[PDB]
Amino acid sequence: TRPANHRQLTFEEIAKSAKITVNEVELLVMKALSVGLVKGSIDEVDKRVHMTWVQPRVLDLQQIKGMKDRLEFWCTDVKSMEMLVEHQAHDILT
Amino acid sequence: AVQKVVVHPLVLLSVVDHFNRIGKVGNQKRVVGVLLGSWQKKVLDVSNSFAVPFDEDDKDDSVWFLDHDYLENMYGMFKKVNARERIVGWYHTGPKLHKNDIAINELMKRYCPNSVLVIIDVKPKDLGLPTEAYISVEEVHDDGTPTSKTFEHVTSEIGAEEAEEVGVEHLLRDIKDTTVGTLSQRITNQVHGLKGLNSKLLDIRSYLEKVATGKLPINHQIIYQLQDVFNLLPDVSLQEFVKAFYLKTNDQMVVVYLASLIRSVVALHNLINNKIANRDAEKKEG
Amino acid sequence: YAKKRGWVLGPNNYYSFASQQQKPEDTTIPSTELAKQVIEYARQLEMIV
Repeated sequence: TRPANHRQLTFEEIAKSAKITVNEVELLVMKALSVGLVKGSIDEVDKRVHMTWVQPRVLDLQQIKGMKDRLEFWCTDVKSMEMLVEHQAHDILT
Repeated sequence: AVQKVVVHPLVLLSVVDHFNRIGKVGNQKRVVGVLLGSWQKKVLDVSNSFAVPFDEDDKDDSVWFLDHDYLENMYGMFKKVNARERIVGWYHTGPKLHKNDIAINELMKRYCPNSVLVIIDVKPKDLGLPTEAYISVEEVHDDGTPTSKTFEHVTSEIGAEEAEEVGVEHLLRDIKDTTVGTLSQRITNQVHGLKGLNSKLLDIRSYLEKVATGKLPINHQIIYQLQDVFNLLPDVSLQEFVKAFYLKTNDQMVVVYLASLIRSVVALHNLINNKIANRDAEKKEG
Repeated sequence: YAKKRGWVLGPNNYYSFASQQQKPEDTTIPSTELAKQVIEYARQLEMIV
């Protein structure tokens, strides 16, 4: 759900969404990582479970839409930022 | 696996000449010849190539002809003249490879263990690297394909040799070139690199809008695989990554600083050196 | 002091506040202009003076 902005979710949302006790979420996530559908990690001093990898899933038209939004939003930045290079050096690289 | 190949500059010209040979038709006559290479390593070497008669209609691309007789005789001549050389694959001048192109490889996989294709581009409008080659495989899918067969992209490069670098690079005198141009080839490199980035993005968005709406197959081919491309997308500006830059950038800035420091003094020597000789030769001249 | 300034004296004292930002350091903002500085560096160093 969250676009990897703060994906180091704490135990509580896991215990609520899966509605399992707090002392079992570790054993559940270690099983999921043992399977290999995710490549997160585990902290205990804060009991935050960091997320790194998610298996690629199926999506649909609207996901294609926002995806095209990211694609354009990044491509335009790439091109313009190269325009900054050429602008900064016209007769310098020959 | 072969995993890469080294093609010499002779070929990619020994194809252009033959595309020029039957190039009078103009409309369409796909040039197909024989590729010749070396059983070098996992990596493979490509040195020689030659042509062979080939035609094909417009509709129902299943009607194409490779003279096995011509192939046998002419390769007999090229073995008599070079046993060091040998057949390795084949090529075609198609700017974009055709659906028919798999039947050709599938035909001549009996001469070579795998007659690798070679796509060349007479008019590479892209200013990147043309003349890329593929090698077919089977990738039978969960869908239930009896034989999911499709070519494979294999990285390649341009071969080199002492003599051919001599003759070619003597021919490069027709145009100017800055290959020793200090800190210029790099700038050109990032330029052409970003150009390739923008081209690829414009292509993938062309495909993506087409599939998104109206008319295109919505297969699970890439649709999530390219999503995983989005998965990486490193969030540059964050907490400790700042310490990644400022703890090294100033390091290299220090070295550059010292370099400018000595460069200034070295430039300063010649001022004394010539200001001595000028006036000392002048006062003695008068 | 209660109107010109803060320190709202209700419970027997004036009362402070943070008076500080959240440390918004990008440090990649200069990632463009500094590259411009380097481009000037090799620019003048490469120019036939």
